[PDB]
Amino acid sequence: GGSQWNQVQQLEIKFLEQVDQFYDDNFPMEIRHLLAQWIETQDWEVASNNETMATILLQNLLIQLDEQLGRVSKEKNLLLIHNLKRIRKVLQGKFHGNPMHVAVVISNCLREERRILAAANMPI
Amino acid sequence: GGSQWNQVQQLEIKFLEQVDQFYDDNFPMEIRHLLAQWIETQDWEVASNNETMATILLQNLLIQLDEQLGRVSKEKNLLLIHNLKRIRKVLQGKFHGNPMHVAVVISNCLREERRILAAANMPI
Repeated sequence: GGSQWNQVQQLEIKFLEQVDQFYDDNFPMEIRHLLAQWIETQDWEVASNNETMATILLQNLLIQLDEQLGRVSKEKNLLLIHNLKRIRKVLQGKFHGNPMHVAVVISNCLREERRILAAANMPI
Repeated sequence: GGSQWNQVQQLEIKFLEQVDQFYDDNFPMEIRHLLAQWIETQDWEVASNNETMATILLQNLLIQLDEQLGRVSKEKNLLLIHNLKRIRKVLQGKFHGNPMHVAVVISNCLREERRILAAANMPI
């Protein structure tokens, strides 16, 4: 009973090179990983053509990001606290700029994983 | 028998906010953490005024970074593999540009930690 991210984690590490360009300022892997289940729950595809929806999703992403920051702070995970706060600043800027584009990037990233998962060689 | 990094990890999490500006493209926290002992072994302070030394240190940092990449690949730590490869590209550019400046940044970062460690309130 795993997420799409959990399925990606079971693939041979060589696939990872194919997804590099699907992550940029609009969507970093820290978010993909720490919030995998939340990310996989939203309809990014519909939000990518709807201003109001995209804004709501980004607002909620920011709220989840803060919860993550509280958790890694309690865990004293220095690297993640440091990286997450820088990500938060970038995402705040996306909120004031173009939330729909963030939805586009996440939507592409998730579909790319579906493509890769289907392509992966697996024995019957 | 811990490193300066290990000592920083024992501080109250609020200190972390003070070191943010000491990390930039020339030196990311991923390197500070994964290679804490190696970082703490080099004489960055002397390399910051010596071209040849700074170049040698950066070449060796790149060699250690590759070993780290082999380890996280074996461990299948997606986030770190992804982040480390992007860091490697940036550092390669620093090697062709200004290695002395990388030494300056690391030297400042380590001294800043010494300042913070000394300032930290600790009961006798």
